[PDB]
Amino acid sequence: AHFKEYQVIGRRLPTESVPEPKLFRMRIFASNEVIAKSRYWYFLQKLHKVKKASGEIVSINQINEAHPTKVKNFGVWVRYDSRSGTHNMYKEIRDVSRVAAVETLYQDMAARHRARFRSIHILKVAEIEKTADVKRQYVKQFLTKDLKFPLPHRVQKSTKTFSYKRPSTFY
Amino acid sequence: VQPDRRWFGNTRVISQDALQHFRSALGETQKDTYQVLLRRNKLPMSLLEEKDADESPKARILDTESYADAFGPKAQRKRPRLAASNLEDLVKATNEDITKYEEKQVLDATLGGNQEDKENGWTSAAKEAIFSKGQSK
Amino acid sequence: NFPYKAKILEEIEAKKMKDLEEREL
Amino acid sequence: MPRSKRSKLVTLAQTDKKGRENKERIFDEVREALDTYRYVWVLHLDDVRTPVLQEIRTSWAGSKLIMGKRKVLQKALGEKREEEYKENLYQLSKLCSGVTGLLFTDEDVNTVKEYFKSYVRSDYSRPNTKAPLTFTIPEGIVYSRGGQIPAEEDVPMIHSLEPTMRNKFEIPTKIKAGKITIDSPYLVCTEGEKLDVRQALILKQFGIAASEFKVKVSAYYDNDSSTVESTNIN
Amino acid sequence: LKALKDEKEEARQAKITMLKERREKKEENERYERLAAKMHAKKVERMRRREKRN
Amino acid sequence: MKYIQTEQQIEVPEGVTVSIKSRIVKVVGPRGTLTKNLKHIDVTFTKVNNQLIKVAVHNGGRKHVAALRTVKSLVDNMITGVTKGYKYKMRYVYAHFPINVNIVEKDGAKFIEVRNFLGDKKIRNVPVRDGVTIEFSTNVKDEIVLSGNSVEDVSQNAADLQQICRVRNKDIRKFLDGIYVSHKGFITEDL
Amino acid sequence: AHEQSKVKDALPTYLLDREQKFSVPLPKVRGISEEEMFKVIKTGKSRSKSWKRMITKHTFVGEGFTRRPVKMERIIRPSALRQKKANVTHPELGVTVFLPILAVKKNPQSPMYTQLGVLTKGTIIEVNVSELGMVTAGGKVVWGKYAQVTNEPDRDGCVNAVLLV
RNA sequence: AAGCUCGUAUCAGUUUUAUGAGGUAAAGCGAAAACUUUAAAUAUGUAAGAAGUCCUUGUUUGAACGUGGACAUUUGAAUGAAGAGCUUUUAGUGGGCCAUUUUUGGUAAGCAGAACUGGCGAUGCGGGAUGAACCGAACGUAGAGUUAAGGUGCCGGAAUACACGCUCAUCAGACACCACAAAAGGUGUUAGUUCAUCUAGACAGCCGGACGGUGGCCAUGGAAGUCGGAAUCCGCUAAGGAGUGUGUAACAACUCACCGGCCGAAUGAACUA
RNA sequence: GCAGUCAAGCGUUCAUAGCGACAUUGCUUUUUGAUUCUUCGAUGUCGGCUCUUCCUAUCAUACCGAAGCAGAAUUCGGUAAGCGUUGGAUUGUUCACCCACUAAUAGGGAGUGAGCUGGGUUUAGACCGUCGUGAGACAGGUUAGUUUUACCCUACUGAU
Repeated sequence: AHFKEYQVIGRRLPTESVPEPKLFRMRIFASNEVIAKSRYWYFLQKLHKVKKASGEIVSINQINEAHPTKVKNFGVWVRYDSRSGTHNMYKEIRDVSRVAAVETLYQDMAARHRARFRSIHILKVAEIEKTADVKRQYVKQFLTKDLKFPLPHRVQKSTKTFSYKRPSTFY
Repeated sequence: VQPDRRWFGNTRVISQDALQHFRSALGETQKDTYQVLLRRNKLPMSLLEEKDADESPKARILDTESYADAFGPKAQRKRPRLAASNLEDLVKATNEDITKYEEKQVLDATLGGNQEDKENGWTSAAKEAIFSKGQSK
Repeated sequence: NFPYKAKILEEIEAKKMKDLEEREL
Repeated sequence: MPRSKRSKLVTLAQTDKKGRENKERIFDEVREALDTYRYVWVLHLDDVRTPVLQEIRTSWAGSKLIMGKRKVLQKALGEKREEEYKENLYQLSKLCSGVTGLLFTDEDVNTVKEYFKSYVRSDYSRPNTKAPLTFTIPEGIVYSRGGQIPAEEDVPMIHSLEPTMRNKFEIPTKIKAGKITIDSPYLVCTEGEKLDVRQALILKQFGIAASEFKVKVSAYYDNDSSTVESTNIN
Repeated sequence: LKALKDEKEEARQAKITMLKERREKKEENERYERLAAKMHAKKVERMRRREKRN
Repeated sequence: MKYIQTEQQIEVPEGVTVSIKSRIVKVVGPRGTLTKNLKHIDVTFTKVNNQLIKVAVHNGGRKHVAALRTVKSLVDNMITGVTKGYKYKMRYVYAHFPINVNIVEKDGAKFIEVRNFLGDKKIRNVPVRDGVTIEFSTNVKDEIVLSGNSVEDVSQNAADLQQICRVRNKDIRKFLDGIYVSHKGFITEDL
Repeated sequence: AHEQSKVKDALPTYLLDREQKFSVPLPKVRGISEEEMFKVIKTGKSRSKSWKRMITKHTFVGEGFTRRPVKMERIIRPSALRQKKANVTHPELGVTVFLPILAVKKNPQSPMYTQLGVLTKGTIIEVNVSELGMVTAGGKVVWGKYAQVTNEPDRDGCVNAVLLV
């Protein structure tokens, strides 16, 4: 599904003589608000000893893209705990928004690495501003000046089940 | 199996001087055509072996010069072992080896016929099966 | 292989610059 | 390449590749010696017997000779006008192109320019250069010298080295009993003719090196004069 | 990195000296004291003079 | 890794012309004419100007890209096929039986004939392929000379002639005899 | 081995330049049922009387055995499954010596099979140790030790046994 | 099944609350992990009021028993519910399979013993091509509408839908799978991860160099780096082994190793999927 | 097999806490081709005539590859099941062996207990041995000893 990005803040519950703990905040990519809070307490157990019943959400908010038209160049840290112990992975996606990029990555990870949605930590998604900081080859491919390329073998989707023309790619 | 101090025991222990008493005793076992053994008296019989052998069997020649050093492409071997002594000695010692060879050509020719039938190109009949019996499983 | 990588090291420092000072005084 | 790649022939030798530090050894030693001596010569010497360089390094043990890579010594001396260890120096670092061939000395200028103008030795034909000798190999049996002798002196060439002549030297041969037989007088070159790589090696195989070698040098630096002097000798 | 990496490692590695040698002292400092519990204390402190000798 | 577009460059000398409809190439120049079909390969050609031709593969992978490089080599061989030509020199070593070798014209088919191979009675014939010439080397003994415009119509016709005199069921170290490729060359000589 | 070359007890003189808790190593062997290890041998012309049993496993017998009358016999220890010499190893010193078997003291998985001499895995046997030459304090050399077997000598023909030290 | 003996506010394959115990180790931190308090869930017991309590102050100051009096329903957590016992009588049926959960003991490998709960039997129905145990599913008779599980090329009802990636198989796969052959092999591909190298110009190829002591010692018909035996070093060096191979009867010659030129810009190695 | 050894890896982090691929040592009769004649309990029935078909894990024939492969002959290997693959002697037994022919005498499967049988289902008869007081049973051994379809459906071959 088409995700969303979520600022999620939790503060685990003030007790007597401990008012006001320190308002922990994460950036969560998820579909809806329910999965995000479910995803939220999950990280909070791995980081340290807080648990879901012990605390509460302060607030949750959706992060829109600041420039949803500008094509950006994204650097992504992913580590994941397979098949033996974990390891990082850095892949670069030329894309439009933050939430656009993660979508193809989950398409990518489920393509090659049989990676579940649970299997994956998104550590950090960074925009590369400056060209010639983009390191992968195939992202550097589309950056040369005055890019032109053909489409070869243009199929045409037929509507009805018959045609009379021996149709040809067009061209 | 329980643990125990025995099994880690010493069981069938000899006494010392009785060995020489028994190494003596293999000489005087005079047989009887009127007597038969019944019980054996289990003894460490291999310790009571070793009569005075006087031949000392051969040294293991593989120890010095193994195979690859002895012959082949590698063959680190140039002069013979033991490379016998003198020429007139060598003339001598082969001359009976001449004779002793043809003596068995004279002698075994008495034993054959076993070559003539090959040139005659005929073989003998089979063994009859009744000579086998028995000799059966 | 990550471009914005050297920034992260000082962010490890500035949290630990406090943590040496905060646990004592 | 994920697969289908070319693999490398692993080997077992002693000497490993030297690497960057040997280039750093040279890069210091020259600049150490630049202010040491006075007179610097920039020798263009291409193909040498390694024992001849042994003789030239013992031609005097007083001064130091430096050989190594060109682009080292460019970086050692200095390429731009600004980047230079000493001054006016990118004039003559600009002047070294071939297999160089650097020399420090503190001797006499006339003596140095006398010395190599005097010195000349024999060498192989060394291809893409013409070598004035022409060889029709005689039409019968080859010989290990290759007919530059009374043929009664020489052994025939080795039957083991036949197919190199048959394949790589391209020359037609055969062996009747193992003395290598050819049939016709076969020329390999003509005189005053630029030699080919297949043409040269046959003379190098026969050991017939009747081509002269001498070093050339063009330029010359002086420290205390801070000048670049050039003189093409050959 | 590598400079920052090793001091993150050596403080771990210096503790392997300091913390284990704190124990292996106190592990033996209870050893003879456990041995002192049964046998008479004039004999044990006598034996403490034996151990300090070598 | 999904290369978007690659190219090679075919360098064309002066005396030759090429004529390329869909994937069919005619090569015309001094020594003759050459043609080749390429409908199986899916490339794209473009003349820039009269001496250079870029070829192209758009949006391909390795197996598709590796097909592109070898197209360049084939056309070059056709270009040299009309300029400099190809020459294979072969020699036929016999030990004891003098191998008779002739050309016969069996119903216009031009057969190279080998008689008395190794004391045989079977007489072998190789059909000369089209557009390759065969001559018997004068003034240098025991050599045969094959020449034509194509690479492959020479080399296969060269190789078939030395596969036909194979020695069967013998030790090959003692028996040497056969016809062998001696030398690969050009019909020019000098350039 | 190339790169190691890239970098760079105490027998006496006559002996160099020459070559080479009380628990047993095996408690708790698996049990063996009495319905197996006995192929019930039916007898009679109509083979319908059976009453006879054949021990299917390897066996130390004794020495003066001499098979008993057939109408008297009930249990069968056939000739092929009669092992007299074991292949005996030593834990220390790394030697395996082919030794003859003296007696069978403790077999688990019955008290019977001790009397029957049934060589399963885990049985404690008595071995002639004449060749090793153990010497007691007293100098009265020992030619008998308990060795427990190791292998399952059904599943291979040889008996392999560890000297209890 | 027959009944009057209840149509009371009494109960419940349930939690909460307190009290328990296995502290499993995770706080943690103390006095020099060695605390002794304490922090969770994993399944489990016990208890949660009307005969309920106090007071009166006797019996045999306490306690164990008592006389008597006072304290009503916000009457003593949640949630669901008129079906709890009686007296009578009395049909069938008492040996069996499968799965999960712990737990103990196991070995070629299957397991074996317990405890617990499901399913099956006696039970159709939709699906899994077909099936005692798989997935779904509350069996009167019909109509309409919506779904489950599973599907939607054609048998076959339903998108030859859309979207991104991956894969070519000389018996691919469409699944029993998180198991068995199974640990690996492969110049098949795809994506990584870490190490190195590089305009003081790598990588690949041509070109040239690749040497003096020195034919290093014994060794032997001859062994010059290259049948072997052991040593294995200095000089000179840009770099060159007391030698990678090929080769000779020995030499030669070639090779590589390592340099150097030429070329011009990326590349190697080892892993993981 | 059993007991080690080595160690590329593995191990919660990891060498040293353990596993551990690949290698490798323990004797398993003598170092001098002399023997070595060693047969040690198959409790379960098949063998065999006639005839078909399949498998390839190939003996021959076809093609090749490799070898001190000179030839000649042979070994090892790859493709390959197209077609080949016997005659006998021997029951004091053959869970086989020998001797001969031949290109070669390859190995199996679905077997052929209603196609026929020989041994063995195997009943009463009898003898010997073993055991039992006996009737009898058997560690055995020996001999004699009746099941008898087809015309039906189908398949199959021929026929209208």
